[PDB]
Amino acid sequence: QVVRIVGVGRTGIGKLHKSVDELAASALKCALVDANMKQCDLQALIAVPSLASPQFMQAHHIATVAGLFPTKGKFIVRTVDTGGAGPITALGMAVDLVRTRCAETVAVIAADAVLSMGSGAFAERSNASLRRSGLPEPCIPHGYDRYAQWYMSRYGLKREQLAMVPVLMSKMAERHPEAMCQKAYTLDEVLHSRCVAPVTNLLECARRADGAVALIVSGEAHYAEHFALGGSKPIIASVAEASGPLFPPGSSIVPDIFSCRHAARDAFLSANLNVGDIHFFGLYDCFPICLIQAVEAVGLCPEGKGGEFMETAYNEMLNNGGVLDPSKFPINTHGGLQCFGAPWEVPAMYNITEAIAQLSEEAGDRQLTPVPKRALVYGNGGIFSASSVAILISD
Amino acid sequence: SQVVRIVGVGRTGIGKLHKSVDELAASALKCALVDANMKQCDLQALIAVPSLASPQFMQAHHIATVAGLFPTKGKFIVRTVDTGGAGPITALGMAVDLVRTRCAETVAVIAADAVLSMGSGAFAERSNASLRRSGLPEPCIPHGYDRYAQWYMSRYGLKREQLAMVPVLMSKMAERHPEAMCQKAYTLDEVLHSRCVAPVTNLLECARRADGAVALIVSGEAHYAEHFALGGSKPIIASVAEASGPLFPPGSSIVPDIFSCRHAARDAFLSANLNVGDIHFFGLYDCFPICLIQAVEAVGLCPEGKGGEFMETAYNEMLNNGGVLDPSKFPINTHGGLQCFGAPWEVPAMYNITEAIAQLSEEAGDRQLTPVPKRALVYGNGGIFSASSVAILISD
Ligand SMILES: CC(=O)CC(=O)SCCNC(=O)CCNC(=O)[C@H](O)C(C)(C)COP(=O)(O)OP(=O)(O)OC[C@H]1O[C@@H](n2cnc3c(N)ncnc32)[C@H](O)[C@@H]1OP(=O)(O)O
Ligand SMILES: CC(=O)CC(=O)SCCNC(=O)CCNC(=O)[C@H](O)C(C)(C)COP(=O)(O)OP(=O)(O)OC[C@H]1O[C@@H](n2cnc3c(N)ncnc32)[C@H](O)[C@@H]1OP(=O)(O)O
Repeated sequence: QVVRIVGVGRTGIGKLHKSVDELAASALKCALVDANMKQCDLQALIAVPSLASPQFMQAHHIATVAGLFPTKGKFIVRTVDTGGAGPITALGMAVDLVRTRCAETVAVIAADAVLSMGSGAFAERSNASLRRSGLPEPCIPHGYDRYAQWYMSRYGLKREQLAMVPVLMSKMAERHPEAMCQKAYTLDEVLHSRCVAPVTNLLECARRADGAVALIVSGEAHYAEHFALGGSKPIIASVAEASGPLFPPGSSIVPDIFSCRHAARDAFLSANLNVGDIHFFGLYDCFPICLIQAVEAVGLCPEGKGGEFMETAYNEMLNNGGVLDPSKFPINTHGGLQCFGAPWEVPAMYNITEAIAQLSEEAGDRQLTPVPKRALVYGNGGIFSASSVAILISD
Repeated sequence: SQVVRIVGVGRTGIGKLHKSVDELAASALKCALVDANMKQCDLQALIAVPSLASPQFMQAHHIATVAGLFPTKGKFIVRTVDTGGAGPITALGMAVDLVRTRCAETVAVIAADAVLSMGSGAFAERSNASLRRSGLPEPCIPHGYDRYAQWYMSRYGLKREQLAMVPVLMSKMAERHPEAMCQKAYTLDEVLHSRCVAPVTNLLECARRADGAVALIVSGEAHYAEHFALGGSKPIIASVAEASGPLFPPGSSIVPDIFSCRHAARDAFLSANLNVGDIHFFGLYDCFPICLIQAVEAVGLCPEGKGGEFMETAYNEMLNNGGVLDPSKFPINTHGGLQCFGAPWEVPAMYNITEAIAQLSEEAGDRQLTPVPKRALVYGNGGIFSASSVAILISD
């Protein structure tokens, strides 16, 4: 059965001074208007946890405070935690609910407020997320830093190639007014920015933000009959997942730890497509090593060569009068976690929303020509611990 | 499309174990693998539920990492799901889905907690914080269920003593299970005389805090037969269904459509192509008496609003049978349930499953139903009637 994303809604991004409940409720209202639906048309809701306001049975808490109950007929609610892979994991769960006929329509919601919560509270709760890892604080950046160092030793990845990631992302961010990064970085600025971990500087770190996104998923026929273009409500062609350890081993690490390749392969197989058929990529980029690993995993370049992929794109940007042409780097045209923003487990949602914009020819000055017919989105959780990949097609 | 079975069960003891949640989870999983005649490397997925005693970001991943499941040779899918006490059965349905879509041929489902060892102060704090914005007085969860019980008394004429009969019946079952935390059956007077917790809920009517963990291994029948290989000891998961309701009750009393167990039960029966008369064992979530009263109505063991009378007739028959509760006349929670077996937060719907397996395989001992049940229904509930999960297990 053909399943589509039929509604998208979201809040702004940044320091919003709103509760997580308020942000979630706003995003969902927006998504329902976008889908030409009302609350009573929803048959399920899936959410992911919040760091700023952790709640027991988060999805149920959101649904209750947002006034979805009482309901006429069946309503299935669930919370899932696969870290930043969560929004795409949930998307796959939504497809499953529709295909098994447990729910004809499904809301998927992610919301957080990790900028408004304050630096002290964020540091405490984000570091506590990695107890027993043995990682120095801040733990998540140090975890990714250890994998980056392994890459440099194993594959010859260069320090400057890591720093090129936020440069490229910032060039994309410039063409998105909502992106938190306003002015593109130079390579020198990134390398001169405050050190956070041995090979990770401040400008290479995911940008704390508040924000929420809601998606509505429905069977194609069901939607056509009741609620009444292809690219603006894309088909979810496939979703696949894979996993790895929550944190790295004390002693350096093996290639089979990385799970994105497995997820990507299975998503391509399920969709009956190859990398050459995909013309937009929304790839999780919490740190440069994540994006470098991602481009390899999805088949944009050979294993161990992701750093060189960045350098060629950087060099071409420099030779093109400092302009990063989207057609030569069809990745994260919104700016990613680096430069658009990162509300904890939310931002894989922005890969989906940017893919939809590209597919529907509504991406503006970021728009790819010709219009992409197919897109791939990738969510990552933990420290390369969860991989979720989906392929979206217009028709 | 494809037949999926529970091929391995493992669990720890129950009570005050003074072990970490990680340690309990790892032990349960090792036990389940031995029970399935499998090794770690034969697992292709792991689903877990959160712990109150040791909350962890990406709980399932944390457990899998500390337990040494990585590095792995092939694909391995890990996820944590939260539907409260409905979680173990929710996860069971997700495991079936992973097998049928061919994402994973084998799936471990794990629940672990240590809410007795964590201490009363910490438990009260974290359990009450679980219901922020509810407006419920402390302890919040008991008061939430208490409000629904009071509504039942006003709406359907449920009597106070009929609530108190639930733990009496459960304690009679618990007596015949050596692992159950309750070892001496209660009298009705003892329950009614016990310390008040909420307006119509006393201490002996409350879910019994405990530590414990359970692990299940789920696999396609053919896959399992080829590589690792009775029907009742490794039962078919015939169907799983879910439904939901608000996390906490409205300020002003409440409507019948709030309750979701009936919907979940109906859909599970439809998926399995069975009726209530085909089921001869019921493992029904019973965190408080009102939960069990609602459950027996929802699954079709008695009419709506009459669950209290169902308890009273069983109680009266027990009294007229020399104080002996005959399992064949009350084929429900033969282990003692959350009331009298024990309740490690989101774990105890696992014990409905393990008791169903024991009954189906004729390994339930002095609790054993005769004739041997061929089919069982298990029910998990989360929040305050907020999540319903129902599964039907059959031997063949
Ligand atoms: C969840 C999953 O499963 C997977 C994942 O997403 S992994 C990624 C999760 N997210 C993170 O790890 C967050 C990374 N960031 C951090 O840990 C911290 O922000 C940090 C260690 C980098 C800095 O912490 P800090 O010392 O408290 O500085 P912080 O208060 O954050 O920011 C200070 C300033 O730098 C700026 N800044 C911070 N990060 C920036 C970035 N990436 N780019 C540009 N500017 C930045 C801010 O604008 C801020 O300005 P003001 O002082 O004027 O407000
Ligand atoms: C999570 C979901 O999604 C759905 C659900 O499961 S909802 C149910 C979740 N679980 C609960 O709500 C737990 C219910 N229990 C409680 O809230 C509390 O234990 C309580 C309010 C009943 C009592 O708290 P308290 O005043 O601190 O007493 P507590 O420390 O628990 O124990 C009191 C004593 O009586 C005994 N006792 C406690 N509960 C008992 C019970 N249900 N039956 C028999 N004996 C009990 C204990 O052995 C203890 O003995 P000592 O103090 O002499 O060692």
